Amino acid sequence: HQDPWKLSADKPDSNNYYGETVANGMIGIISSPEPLKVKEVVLAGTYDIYKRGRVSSFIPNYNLLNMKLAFNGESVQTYNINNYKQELDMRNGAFTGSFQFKDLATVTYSYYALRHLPHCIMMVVNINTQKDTEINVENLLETPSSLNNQQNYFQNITNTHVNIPLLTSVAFTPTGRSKIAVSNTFLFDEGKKLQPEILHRMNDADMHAMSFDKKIKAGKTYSFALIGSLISSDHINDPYNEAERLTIYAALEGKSRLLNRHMQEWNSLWQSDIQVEGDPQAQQDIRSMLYHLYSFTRKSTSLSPSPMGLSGLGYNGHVFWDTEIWMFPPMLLLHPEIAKSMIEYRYQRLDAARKKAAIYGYDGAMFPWESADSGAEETPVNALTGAFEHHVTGDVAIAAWQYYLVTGDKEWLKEKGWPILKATAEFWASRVEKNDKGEYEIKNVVAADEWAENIDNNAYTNGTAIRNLQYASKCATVLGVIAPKEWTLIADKILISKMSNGVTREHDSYTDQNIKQADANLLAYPLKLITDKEQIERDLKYYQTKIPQSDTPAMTQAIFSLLYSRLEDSDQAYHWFKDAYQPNLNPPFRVISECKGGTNPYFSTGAGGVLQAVIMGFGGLDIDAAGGIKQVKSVLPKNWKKLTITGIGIEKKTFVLTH
Amino acid sequence: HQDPWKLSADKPDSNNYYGETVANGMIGIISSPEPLKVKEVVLAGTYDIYKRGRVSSFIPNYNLLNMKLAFNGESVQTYNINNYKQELDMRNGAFTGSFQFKDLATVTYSYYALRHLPHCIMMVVNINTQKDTEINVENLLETPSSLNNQQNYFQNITNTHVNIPLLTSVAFTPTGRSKIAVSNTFLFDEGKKLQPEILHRMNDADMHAMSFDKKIKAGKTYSFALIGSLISSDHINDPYNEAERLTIYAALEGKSRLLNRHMQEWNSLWQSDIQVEGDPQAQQDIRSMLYHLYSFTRKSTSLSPSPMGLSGLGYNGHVFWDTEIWMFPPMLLLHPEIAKSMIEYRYQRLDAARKKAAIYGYDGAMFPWESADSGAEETPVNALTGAFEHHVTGDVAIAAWQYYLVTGDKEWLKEKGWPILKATAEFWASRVEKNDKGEYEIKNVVAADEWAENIDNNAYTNGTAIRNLQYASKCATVLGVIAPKEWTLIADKILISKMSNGVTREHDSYTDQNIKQADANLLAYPLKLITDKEQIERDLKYYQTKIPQSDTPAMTQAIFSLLYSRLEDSDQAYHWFKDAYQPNLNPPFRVISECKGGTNPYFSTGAGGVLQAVIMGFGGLDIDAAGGIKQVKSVLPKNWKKLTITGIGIEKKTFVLTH
Ligand SMILES: OC[C@H]1O[C@@H](O)[C@H](O)[C@@H](O)[C@@H]1O
Ligand SMILES: OC[C@H]1O[C@@H](O)[C@H](O)[C@@H](O)[C@@H]1O
Ligand SMILES: OC[C@H]1O[C@@H](O)[C@H](O)[C@@H](O)[C@@H]1O
Ligand SMILES: OC[C@H]1O[C@@H](O)[C@H](O)[C@@H](O)[C@@H]1O
Ligand SMILES: OC[C@H]1O[C@@H](O)[C@H](O)[C@@H](O)[C@@H]1O
Ligand SMILES: OC[C@H]1O[C@@H](O)[C@H](O)[C@@H](O)[C@@H]1O
Ligand SMILES: OC[C@H]1O[C@@H](O)[C@H](O)[C@@H](O)[C@@H]1O
Ligand SMILES: OC[C@H]1O[C@@H](O)[C@H](O)[C@@H](O)[C@@H]1O
Repeated sequence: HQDPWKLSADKPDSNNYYGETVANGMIGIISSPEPLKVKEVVLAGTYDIYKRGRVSSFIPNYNLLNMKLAFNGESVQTYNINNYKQELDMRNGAFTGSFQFKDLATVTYSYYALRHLPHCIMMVVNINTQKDTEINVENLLETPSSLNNQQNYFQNITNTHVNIPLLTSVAFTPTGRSKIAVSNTFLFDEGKKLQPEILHRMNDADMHAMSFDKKIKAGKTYSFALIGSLISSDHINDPYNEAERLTIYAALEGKSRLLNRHMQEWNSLWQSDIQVEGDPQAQQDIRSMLYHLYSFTRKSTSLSPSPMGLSGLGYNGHVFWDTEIWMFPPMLLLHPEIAKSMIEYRYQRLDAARKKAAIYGYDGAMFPWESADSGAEETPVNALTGAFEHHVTGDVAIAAWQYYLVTGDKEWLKEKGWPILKATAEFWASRVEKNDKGEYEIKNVVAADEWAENIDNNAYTNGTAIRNLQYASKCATVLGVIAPKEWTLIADKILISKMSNGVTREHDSYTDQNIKQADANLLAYPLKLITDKEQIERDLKYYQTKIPQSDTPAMTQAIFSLLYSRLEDSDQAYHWFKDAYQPNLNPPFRVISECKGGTNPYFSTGAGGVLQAVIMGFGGLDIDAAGGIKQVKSVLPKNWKKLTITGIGIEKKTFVLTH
Repeated sequence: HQDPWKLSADKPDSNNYYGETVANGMIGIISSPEPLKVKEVVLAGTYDIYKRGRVSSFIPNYNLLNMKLAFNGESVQTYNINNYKQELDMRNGAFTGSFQFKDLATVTYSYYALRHLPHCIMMVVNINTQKDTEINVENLLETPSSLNNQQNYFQNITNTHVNIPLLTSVAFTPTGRSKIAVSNTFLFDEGKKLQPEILHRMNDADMHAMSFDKKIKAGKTYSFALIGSLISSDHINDPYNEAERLTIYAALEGKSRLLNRHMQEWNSLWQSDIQVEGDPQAQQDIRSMLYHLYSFTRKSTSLSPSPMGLSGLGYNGHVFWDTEIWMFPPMLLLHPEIAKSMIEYRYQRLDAARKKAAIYGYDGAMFPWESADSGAEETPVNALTGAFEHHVTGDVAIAAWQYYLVTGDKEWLKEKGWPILKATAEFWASRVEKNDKGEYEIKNVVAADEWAENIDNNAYTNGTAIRNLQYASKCATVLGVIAPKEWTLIADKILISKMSNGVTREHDSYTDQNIKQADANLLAYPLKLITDKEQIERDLKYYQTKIPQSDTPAMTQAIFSLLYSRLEDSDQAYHWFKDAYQPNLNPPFRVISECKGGTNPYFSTGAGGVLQAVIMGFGGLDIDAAGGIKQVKSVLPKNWKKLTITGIGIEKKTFVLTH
């Protein structure tokens, strides 16, 4: 089970099973332990009021791949198959099931969220017979309980060459905010005259199906494909016609051309890769982290991932600083065009951030704690983070400036970076309060350590305000503009306080409380406001035992690992690397939960932090304040013989590290 | 586990658990293996388009009793309790859970579908402490995914004596057909000044909750109650205000008065009972059958049970001949007022039956195969039974006439029985076709053996038409009316054919096919068209091996048992009695599934048939063609020392049988 490219499960156990995801940054499909079914389907960019939080959410969507297979009238079930295996191929995001049905046939099915067609899915089914058999195949479109006012359609699209039978459903999200359309077809090798007749049944209010029979002689292979398109009024004004048009398009492109384009795009993503010699488990784990970030993002868009990507409804599909600080940095180094989409998400929502600032009595752009379609605040009102956790504005500024440092794109800086940096600096200049000593305070926030609520001069928050004001001032200089001199005066006098032991104080009421996650240590990395190696170490020593084992998210130990790598402490760096994600794993595919022993995968934020521990920690790679990627001193774990990181920076550099 | 009044489960196993129901004929509550939760709640008389069949259905309703209990901030779960037990007291329909929480407290909770208040539920919680503890109690109103457009309200109803905090939700069934309201309150012993403060939280789109804290010193008992009312626009024009009014009413009646009235009505139901000496398991099983029929019916209404009563959404909550032929006869003998409600259901729907007859080209009243609110046909269109299984009309006629035979109520016969019998006879007179030999045929039906579709002269169907025409003619005579002479001419010449071996032929295309269920044998019982004991036996011999073990419902073996009891064959009668339901049981409460090895309890139809095998078979009790209840020759199982049946007929007679 240490294949560096494949995650395998023998005999999926439904009593202890956490499905894996295939995704193209638009659709995510989460696996079921049941053969030829999927557990959940999530469409990016589609939000409505639904369950948790009384705010906008991702919506469970059509399980559009669900199929029933029968052999001589006998229904295929978990209980009557043997040698049942599931496998995720991380090279091309193919999820494959395979099983034996009694003495009759071997079945393999592979499905894909097509990498080049954001709204298109395909499953390919292969049946290899050991005896004569007749198969009955049904594809079911069940309207999930999350949707309403469904309509169930079926028609034949014909010409002299084809009969494309379309199984289509149209339905609405809970408040009617979004119309969803799904359209499926079967694709056959044998052509119009010989293909099976397709029947349509509408027997339930919430389910219709298309089906066919096929006789297969012993010792033959019969293959067919299911192609589906899934799209909403959030993506296109006429989703009903666009879904049918897409499925017709995909059917006439054909399986080979679809899979070839899919493969080409996945091959391109994997030109940026991390290779570890001497630790097959670490190699597979790091590949899974890269695979999930690649699956949950999309170049050339304005999409940004939630903390759980497209693996489900975690945190309602909202966008948080989880993107800017956790998932963005490793993507910026490996695939700057992915990072570009992530900051494009914020650029597009700058006006909503300006509106939030004005509603809360500030200047400039105040990015929301949680973002969705509009860019307005989406945090549940019972969470004080929505009203008071302000560092997100500085986190957006830091990511914008880092995008420019890595790419050197001055055209992007003028059009997009500077609008963000100027407006977010104006926010901080309005947010600070000057005290009698001429110092600047940021009073009454929720800390990055969210267990500290309505406190003053949070270390991380104050650090992000310093960086936002500094980076905005540097950006103005690149563009030949005079930044307001107040930005530098404020940045230079924002309070960052020490306790009597010389340790960075987390906030003005902090002595020795347990903390939820890294806060003061984030001043060392990522902010690099703390560079003195003795201060870094004093802060690690005091805070590293302040994070409890229970109910603490994977937003701490990866930072500890990276900081110990930078201190050239191999044993401590490796201890914290393992602790960052191995206690958070769920079977059978080693997906990552939010907290130690958690059961809510896949926490893409966690993967992003660990990938920083590997690339910026073990690999020593760093965003140079002057521009570009540089390498600082680092160590490898004892047991790692070689670390190879490919496709780094705009020059696509390979870095090799050894002992 | 052979308590004659109680069904007990130690350590409910959620991997193999079928919940038990408490019901008052209006609300059913199905148990969860989880402490202080319920799995499903069903409201009678509320139908909308939903899931199965694309036709009207019962709707899963508010799980209104769901509570979260925490001890010193620690949440009570399956995993952290011990000595966890559940018990159904069949004497008063109380479902009780009990467990120990660590070293802190023993918890008991009992809930009730109040027998006298159709729309009111109550749960009583008792906490007995072994140490000082603080409890947090939350009652959750989660809008189920079956409902939409919910509103979540909370208010205090106050006067100088009370503060009644009401937690209310209002929502709609899928198409908007029905508005549902639920309103809950906590009832405290200690009075207005000392009762806990109630908080209200609205943190989710589909859930709000009310909660309180309570400090309890070691070695104390703290008790409180949750009262809820659940009602729809199918029951009252203003369900929102009626639900709050009911909960206020129940709160000011108080727990003692509510439970006293509940107990009095259950005591009255159990004045009709079946006592078996020498077989504790049979005694408990037969009590469970009586308990479910009593729970799933209601005197003084026009309610009729579905095949699954209020145990869930089985057969969409529709009414079938399952009432008239299966659940009605044992209720007519034990509690004629229950049977009166069952036939009132049909009387109220006579106009819809007349409309169905006219749409399908017949005269009189054509009762639908499946009935719900209107009395129009509700069968899914893909089931040919809706269009072609016509015997239901004769089944309604037979139950109407039996109601008069048992009660002798000539006023009821004039007002209700005769309208039914006249209209259903007019239907059959229009339904038959006279052939060249002067015989009457009933062509192109689905048989009671539903595996025989679109066949001619079904034995059971033709028998029901004969009885309907005969009973209508007898009814006319009681009322001094001349029935059309054609009814008797047709009844006397409707075809019932024999095969060469002298066995009653199931239909004109029948030779030796497997059959789904009893059909030709129903001519012996219940129709009593076949009285010759050699003919009864010839028919049992030929057909008893024609019902497969798999996918055959519990509508056969109870008839075989009864017929063998009437033939004074104790071994065969007892064989078929056990086979009728023991292979259909689900743990841990021995609920009854539809088919052998099935997993869809509770099949109330099955219980009704078995209760006939016990009362009319072992007890020999019979509806006399001339009026009243008579006793015919019968036998007991070898191992039954005594069978006592109480409350029989309008004279409330006790029958005792021994060897
Ligand atoms: O349908 C898609 C196919 O169309 C043909 O016209 C092209 O020659 C193929 O290269 C292509 O794969
Ligand atoms: O992942 C979403 C959010 O989860 C919370 O547990 C953390 O405290 C936040 O830093 C994070 O943004
Ligand atoms: O979504 C509401 C809140 O959920 C909490 O669990 C997280 O710690 C917050 O970051 C988030 O804002
Ligand atoms: O430790 C986990 C807890 O952290 C808090 O900051 C959040 O507000 C809670 O929603 C969460 O359950
Ligand atoms: O609230 C209900 C109670 O009301 C009192 O007025 C009566 O005396 C009691 O008999 C009754 O149980
Ligand atoms: O219980 C509902 C229906 O179920 C079917 O299995 C039986 O064939 C019918 O006789 C019955 O009315
Ligand atoms: O509800 C549709 C049909 O379901 C079938 O399973 C039953 O055998 C029929 O009696 C019923 O009419
Ligand atoms: O034997 C069970 C089968 O009986 C048939 O009469 C019904 O139409 C089917 O719905 C059912 O599954």
